[PDB]
Amino acid sequence: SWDKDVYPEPPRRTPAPAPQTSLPNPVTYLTKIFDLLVDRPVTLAREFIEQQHAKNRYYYYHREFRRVPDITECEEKDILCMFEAEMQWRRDYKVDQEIVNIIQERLKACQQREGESYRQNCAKELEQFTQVSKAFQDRYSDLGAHYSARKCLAKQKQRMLAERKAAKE
Amino acid sequence: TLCLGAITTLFTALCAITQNDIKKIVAFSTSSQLGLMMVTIGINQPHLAFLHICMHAFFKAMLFMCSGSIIHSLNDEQDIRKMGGLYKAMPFTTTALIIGSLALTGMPYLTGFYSKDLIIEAVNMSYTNAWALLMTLIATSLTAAYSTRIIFFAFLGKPRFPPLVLINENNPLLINSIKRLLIGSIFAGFIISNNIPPMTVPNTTMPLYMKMTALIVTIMGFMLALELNNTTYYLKFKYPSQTYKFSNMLGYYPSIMHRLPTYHNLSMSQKSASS
Amino acid sequence: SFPKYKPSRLATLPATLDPAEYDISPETRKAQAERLAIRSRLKREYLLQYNDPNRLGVIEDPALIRWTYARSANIYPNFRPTPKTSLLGALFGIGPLFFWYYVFKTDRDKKEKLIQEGKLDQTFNISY
Amino acid sequence: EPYPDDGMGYGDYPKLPDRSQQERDPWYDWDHPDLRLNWGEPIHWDLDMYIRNRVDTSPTPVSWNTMCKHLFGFVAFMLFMFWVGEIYPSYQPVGPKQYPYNDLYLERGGDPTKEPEPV
Amino acid sequence: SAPAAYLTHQQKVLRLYKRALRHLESWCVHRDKYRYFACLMRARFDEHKNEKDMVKATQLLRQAEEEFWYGQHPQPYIFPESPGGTSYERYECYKVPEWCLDDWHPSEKAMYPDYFAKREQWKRLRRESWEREVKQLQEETPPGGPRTEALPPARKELWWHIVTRPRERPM
Amino acid sequence: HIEPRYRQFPQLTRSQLIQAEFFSATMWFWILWRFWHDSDAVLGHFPYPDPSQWTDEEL
Amino acid sequence: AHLARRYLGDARMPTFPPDYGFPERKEREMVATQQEMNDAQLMLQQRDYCAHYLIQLLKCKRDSFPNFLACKHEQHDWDYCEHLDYVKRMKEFERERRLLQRKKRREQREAEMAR
Amino acid sequence: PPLTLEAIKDRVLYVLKLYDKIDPEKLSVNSHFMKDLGLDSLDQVEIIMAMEDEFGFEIPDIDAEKLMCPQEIVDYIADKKDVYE
Amino acid sequence: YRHSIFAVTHVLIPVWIIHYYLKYHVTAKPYTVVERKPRIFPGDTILETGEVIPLMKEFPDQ
Amino acid sequence: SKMELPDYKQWKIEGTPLETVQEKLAARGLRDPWGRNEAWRYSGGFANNVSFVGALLKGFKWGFAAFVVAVGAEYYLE
Amino acid sequence: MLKIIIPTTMLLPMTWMSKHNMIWINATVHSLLISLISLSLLNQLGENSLNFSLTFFSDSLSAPLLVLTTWLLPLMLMASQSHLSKETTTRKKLYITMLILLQLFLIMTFTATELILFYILFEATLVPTLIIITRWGNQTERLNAGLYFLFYTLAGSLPLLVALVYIQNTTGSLNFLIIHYWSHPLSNSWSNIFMWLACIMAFMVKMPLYGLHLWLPKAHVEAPIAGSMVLAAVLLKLGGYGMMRITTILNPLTNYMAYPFLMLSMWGMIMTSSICLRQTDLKSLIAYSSVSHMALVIVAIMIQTPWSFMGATALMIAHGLTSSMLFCLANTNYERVHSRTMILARGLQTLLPLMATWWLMASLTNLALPPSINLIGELFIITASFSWSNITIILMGMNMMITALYSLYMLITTQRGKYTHHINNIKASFTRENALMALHILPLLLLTLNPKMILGPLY
Ligand SMILES: CCCCCCCCCCCCCCCCC[C@@H](O)O[C@H](CO[C@H](O)CCCCCCCCCCCCCCC)COP(=O)(O)OCC[N+](C)(C)C
Repeated sequence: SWDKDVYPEPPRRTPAPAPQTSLPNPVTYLTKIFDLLVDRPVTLAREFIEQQHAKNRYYYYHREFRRVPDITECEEKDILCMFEAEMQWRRDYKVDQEIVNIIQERLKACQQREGESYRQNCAKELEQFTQVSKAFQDRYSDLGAHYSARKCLAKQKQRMLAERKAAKE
Repeated sequence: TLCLGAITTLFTALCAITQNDIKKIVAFSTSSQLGLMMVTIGINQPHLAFLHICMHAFFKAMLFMCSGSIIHSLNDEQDIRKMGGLYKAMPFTTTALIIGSLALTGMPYLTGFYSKDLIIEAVNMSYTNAWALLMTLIATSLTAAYSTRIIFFAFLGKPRFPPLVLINENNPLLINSIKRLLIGSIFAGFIISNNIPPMTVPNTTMPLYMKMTALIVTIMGFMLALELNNTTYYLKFKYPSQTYKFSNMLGYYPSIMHRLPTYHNLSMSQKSASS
Repeated sequence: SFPKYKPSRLATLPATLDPAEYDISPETRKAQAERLAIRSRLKREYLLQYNDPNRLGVIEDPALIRWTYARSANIYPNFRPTPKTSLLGALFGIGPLFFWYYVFKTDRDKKEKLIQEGKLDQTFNISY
Repeated sequence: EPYPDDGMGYGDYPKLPDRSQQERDPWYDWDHPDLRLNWGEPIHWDLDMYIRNRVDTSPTPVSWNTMCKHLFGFVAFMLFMFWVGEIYPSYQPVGPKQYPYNDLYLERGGDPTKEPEPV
Repeated sequence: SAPAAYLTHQQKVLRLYKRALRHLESWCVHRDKYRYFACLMRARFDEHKNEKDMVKATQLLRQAEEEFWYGQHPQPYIFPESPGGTSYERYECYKVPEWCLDDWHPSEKAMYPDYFAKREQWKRLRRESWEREVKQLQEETPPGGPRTEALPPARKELWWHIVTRPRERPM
Repeated sequence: HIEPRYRQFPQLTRSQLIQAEFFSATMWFWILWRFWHDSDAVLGHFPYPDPSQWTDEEL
Repeated sequence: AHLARRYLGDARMPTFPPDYGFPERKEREMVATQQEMNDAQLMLQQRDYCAHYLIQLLKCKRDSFPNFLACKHEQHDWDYCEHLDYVKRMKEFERERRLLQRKKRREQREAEMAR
Repeated sequence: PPLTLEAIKDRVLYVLKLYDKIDPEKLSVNSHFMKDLGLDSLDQVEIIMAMEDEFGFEIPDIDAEKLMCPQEIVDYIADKKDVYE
Repeated sequence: YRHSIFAVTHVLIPVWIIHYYLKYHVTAKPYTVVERKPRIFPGDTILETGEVIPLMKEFPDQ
Repeated sequence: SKMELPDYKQWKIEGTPLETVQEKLAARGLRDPWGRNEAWRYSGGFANNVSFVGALLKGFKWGFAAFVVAVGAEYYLE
Repeated sequence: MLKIIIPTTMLLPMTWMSKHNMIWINATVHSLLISLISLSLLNQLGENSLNFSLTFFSDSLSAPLLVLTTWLLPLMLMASQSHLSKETTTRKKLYITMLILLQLFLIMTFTATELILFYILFEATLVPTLIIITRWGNQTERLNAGLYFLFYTLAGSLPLLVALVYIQNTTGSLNFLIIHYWSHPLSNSWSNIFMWLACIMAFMVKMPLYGLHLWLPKAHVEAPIAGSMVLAAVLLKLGGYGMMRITTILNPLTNYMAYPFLMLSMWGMIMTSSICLRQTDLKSLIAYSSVSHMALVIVAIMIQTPWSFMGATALMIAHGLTSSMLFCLANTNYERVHSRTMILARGLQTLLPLMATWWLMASLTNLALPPSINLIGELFIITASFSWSNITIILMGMNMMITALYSLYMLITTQRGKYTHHINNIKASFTRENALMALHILPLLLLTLNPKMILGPLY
């Protein structure tokens, strides 16, 4: 559960709190203890697999890609600059999408986690989602199909012109 | 949602008053129930709206299965007008159909009550359009109406199904089936209304006729429908009025909304497009 | 009784009410005798076809083939230009699509003026 | 019965009276009982629209225009009565009946926090 | 099963009678009231013109058709076998034509030696028979009138059509 | 196990009628026991005109 | 009907509160506790001032495995309090009714004194 | 009810017996219907519809026209029910 | 025995399997399963005692 | 294993409500041949229609009593 | 890849040298094998388009199509190999060569890379399919049909050709990768507009557009089934592939020129589907269903939103398989009774069951219900369309109405109901039949488990 313990975890707002409160009638939930025996089998079973799984553990590890200079500075005709920088930009794009995936998942988590209240901590996540989705909306909107770094550039200069037209007045 | 669910309760129930199939009647009934619970959503009380379904299933499955017993028993003759008067011929099915009809009717501590009364009462005490509430009233009357129609013709009369009688209620699995659904049909209203957390937050004050209305409308239903039905028993041939032909032509709706647009399209798809 | 039935294209009058069903003259009775004659002719034929051992395979009736033929291949060769058909064809043809052209184009322009000159743009709509 | 000469381009084909196949006698022993149309008997142009399972132009005890008038009028009355109903909600109503209909008010409540606990 | 014939007045008024009488039950529901009005009805047909000249009579029909059509009731009772039917063709899923079995191949055909034996007996009977129905049909027929079928005279009589229909409720 | 008759309807087994009657009686027993267990058709009284002193009017 | 008061309007209602010295302050009972309500969750519809009886009820109901048995006393506490509130919010409408009414009378009579 | 030919002839006569216009002693399976017995068609329609009604079976009209001899009737139901008994 | 083996398959195998699949997907990843989190009344939590009743100024009954 | 047909003779019409009808036709003088058939099997045998409300109270006669046993248990608990 | 393409050539010697009564087995077995080899291509990459030789590449957009195209050959063989039998050995051996030669042109024309190479193959496909339609189609009309199939392609393709040459003169290379990178907007004027139509009309002919689709039904009425399966399942889809390719250029002009074609398409879909609701004979009914679905692809391309291309890919493939399936599944009836007209088949279910099951599955996925890749393919493009114009849904919805009806219709009219009496001809379903359609439908259902490999490049 290192992945559960990974990035979402510091965002994860786990707490939980059982109550425990006996009264005059016998408790039905005791049946779960019988049902617990049904779990126990699988528990033991896991060891019978997990043990063997421990015996040999050739394994992978993460890959990472070095930074490269961007399109903005390669000249109007080099294809190789446009290309390296294109692949970099593309990787960066896919990454950013994955991040928005994460923040949405944490949003779903908060939503279900509330009993009925919310409009609470969920407002907190809702805010960061508002900022994130805002900027991500900005960076990558009407690019259309055949989205390309040269275009995201072409958009970024437009917003910057909006800023310069704004400061004048 | 309310605006339409009400009028579908009414418009369906009217056709339900006057049919001859067992199953068509039960069908119009089920749709009318659906319109009712639909205003139950439209009245902004979703929880009860869900609550009504859980009760509704038992009732309707009861009706169709006992009806299945009748129909299979007789070599399958859906039409009530030559359905026999067999109150004694199949006593167990009789019992079943009776508790069923009472449940759908909304008798005060039987299972259908815990839905229907809470519903229509909540509609009463709610701010809303009233004309729709009126429609809920006529509808809940007509529930009692057709529900008495099927009882009357199914059982009470001297029998008039064609002679030979292959009738045989017996076959134990069927018995066990109807048994279990009766069991739920009587206990479930109380048990479930009790066990569920009070999401409803009850409205229980003014006035007294508030709660009475659900009963009196039913009583008007049985009195009018039954005295009328007995008046049908006194010779004197009459010919139908227009209202009869209307409500018994299912509102004319299928016979116009099917013979018309389909014609203009299938014509158009050849008079023009294909050609 | 008084009200009297009124026949329509979707509700043809029942045969029992048709006046032609009643008034009847010996030559018209020759018409029915004729109709039974040809009907009996063809059905006698179909029975001679239907059940002798040696046929095995299907035997299509010519009329159905005339019909399927006339639902396709024969439509064009006839045609004839006629102004009623031609105008009706222009109408069903170019008409409705021009209609949709304006109906979409205006909405497009409206979203344009709101997204740009206005600021009523949707939020969160990052999916695209 | 040619259609007759006309620009629709279907020519020299019998024009037959419209008649959905229900109209033709069920008790007769047709060569093709589902189609219900023996053998060489020439087929109605729009056979398929009348093939049954499609349009059924069977005669109806109440006349057509009366059908249309009763139902369309019915839905009309249903709507107008409905919306005039909408004008006069329960616990508000037309003022005249409202003299009886008035009640409740009632609805206001909640801790002031709930005004922003929802916010 | 008795085809055609251009129609005649008597049978016409009769079918109007059975018809009207049936719708009349559909109204009267109870066996009682229905009996009463039925007797009243036949009483109407006789009390009226049980005998008359034709030209008046047809007019009497034109009256009767209207008077019926107004009262015909939105839906009559219908027996399930009948074209209305709650089960007009519930079993047409099942009535497989016989020639189809004649296809099972020997591993299946072996399992009912008896039935197949009897069946080839039949098929033999037909293939042997057919030319006779040919000559006879050729014989009794004029150029070819309204009438369908023709009597047996010494053997067989177009029988394979009807005689081997797949009964009524095969399953 | 049952025979056709032609009017008699040899209503087989008393047990059937025992069952039917049992459930009808079971029904009334429930509705009545519940009727005594509580009267849910009523609860608390309500009223309208009350008193002007509670509200306001002056003159 | 000028005398009749619209249901939608909150009421002269504001004036009426000021009009009745005794009524002020409303000081509406607040034993519910907003922080506590979230812990028990409830529903936004079930805010109310009788929420504390409701918490007593959910407590009692979770406390018994008997289910349908027992815990009607708490249900009657929540019931009865709910009734008292409905009565209050009932009398308020009679209040706005009669006060609008007096407003009409003293306005008519002021219209007389001013003729 | 798998049904048999005797059951058909028996139930049929058993209905013809109850009709008033027939005198029960004169009734016979082969007994003719017009040339014997004066019942006429207007009553013939009654006996046929009332008789089919006993079975719930339906009689097509053109076949109703023949009818006449009760044996022809039992033959007819024998065909439609395919009893082969 | 027929009821034995039949029940053995159809109710015993699926739950063993699917629960093992439960340790897979739930232990593997975050937010695979999101509880409503229990209502917590005035009574003390089992997590760490705490909690307290409020006021109880209510009076009269029935 | 054929069941026997009952009897031609045995279906009297006299006890039937239909007899009243035949009387009413006798007022018209009209003859109603079928009644001995129609009335026989149906109205004239087992037939004796149960009352509606009485049908509704099919279980009440026992239920009220078991209910008495129940309230008897109520006082017994006291 | 150059590895998959050689053996595809190699079957030809194998075909010619095969023993005279064994050839079907040869071609079948090896075509299956080469399918499995084709499958390894599917891997692609999540970023860069896969590359090979200087003259080929394998975009994710092409790979599922390539796998499909390789997959169809055995199927056409299984369908054909009883349709023909009495034909002379040399002629049959000549015949399968048409098919395989054809797919060879497809494997070449999907991997492209130069758009002139892509074009010349794009148009090279025209010959074998012509020969097949004309020599082995039944009934007279096929002759005429040949012509409609032909000129409508060329009259479209030829201007495209000149246009292509033009660009490689106004810019550097015609190659796809660099033109994807060196792409620069063309805008209004009037010359540029004619450039636009010149680079679109051929692709919009080859996948039929509503104003131009007339040849397609009249091809399908005629062609022997092996011609039908390709002419439906593939060539349309390739026209779509190319049009998705060339849209790397154009823009922003597409924003301004899409409208007329969006009207012919948005209206033509409802229209053709409506005509589809009343055909005389089945073999045409299927064809119009096909156009009625391709209109969705073509608007999906023109609104150019990434969702729309995802849905474009998915729907192209799904409609491929389902349409081919309906065709073979209809030819079976046509062989059993030679009726062609749908009315004669009648109660076919009564006499044999399992085919009714295939009718059910096939039609069922024709109407597209969840979670068929057909459906999910369609829902995206409705989404993006709806983003493009909120009104547009009212059109799409009507489609989803009529495509229900006629689809179920072809089921209930040619199946459920009474058997025709005298039609003794039917003879209880061969193994190859069931084998064949099971081969269509199984991949189609497994494929739903793993969409992520079919959605294509804009995934
Ligand atoms: C993609 C969908 C396609 C939709 C349909 C395509 C086009 C359909 C419309 C056809 C255009 C007009 C041609 C129609 C026939 C006109 C020529 C002639 O045959 O018509 C005469 C009759 O037709 C009328 O005169 C012509 C009416 C034409 C008006 C319709 C034009 C609608 C505009 C369509 C758009 C145009 C394209 C613009 C670009 C968008 C009959 O000839 P004739 O019998 O010997 O002499 C007349 C007999 N008189 C004296 C007794 C009257």
